[PDB]
Amino acid sequence: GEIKVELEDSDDVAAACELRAQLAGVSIASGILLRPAVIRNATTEFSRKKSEDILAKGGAAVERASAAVDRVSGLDKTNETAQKVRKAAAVAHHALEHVKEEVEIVAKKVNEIIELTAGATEHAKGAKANGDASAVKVSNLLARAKESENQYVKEAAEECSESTNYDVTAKSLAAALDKLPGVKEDNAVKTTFQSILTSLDNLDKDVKSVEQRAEELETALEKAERQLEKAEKAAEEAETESSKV
Repeated sequence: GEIKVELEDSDDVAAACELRAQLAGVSIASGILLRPAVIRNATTEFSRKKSEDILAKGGAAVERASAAVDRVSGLDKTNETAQKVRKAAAVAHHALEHVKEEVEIVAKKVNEIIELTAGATEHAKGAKANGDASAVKVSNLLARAKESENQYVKEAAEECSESTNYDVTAKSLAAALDKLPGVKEDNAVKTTFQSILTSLDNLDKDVKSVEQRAEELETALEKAERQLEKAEKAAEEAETESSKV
């Protein structure tokens, strides 16, 4: 159905012109808001694979260290060289427990980004569908005002050009709606307008969350890299000292 409230004066017409330009610009605003999460989400298979590579190198190192300990199992507790081997291998095992803790955090963040980006995608689709649909209805209202018997309304409606505002935010759209309280509350559009504002604010939140989980992911990969380095150096020592016998 159509908006039933009639634009009453020149200022209402100017406000409806601006509102229509904002509603028309919700589609591109939502794609701009979504863009970084779509880019980020596309990195995650690489980060996930990096964490998996780290785990495989860590497992291989610890087993080489464990093999070095077995080679010296015949040397007694007092043998200086066997002791460096046993201590180094214990370091490599302990460091691998932390590799695994950090790689688990990386997996958690990857899954969080996947979930948040799928939700954000749905918010952007909903904001676009409702911004496009309500823009049609406000455009109809402005086309009707061109036939108004009120000469000031008709004149203002003829001066209103079809345009898209490329800088729309939930904040600016809410300000534009609040200038036309009769239209904001009209049953043909009221819930549509509220859904755009909720969808854009959820989209914005979700993308901020994605970028925060992505920083957390990167911090854990760094820690996993550090713990891997410890495990690999300690395993090297275990092998090198084992070779001396």
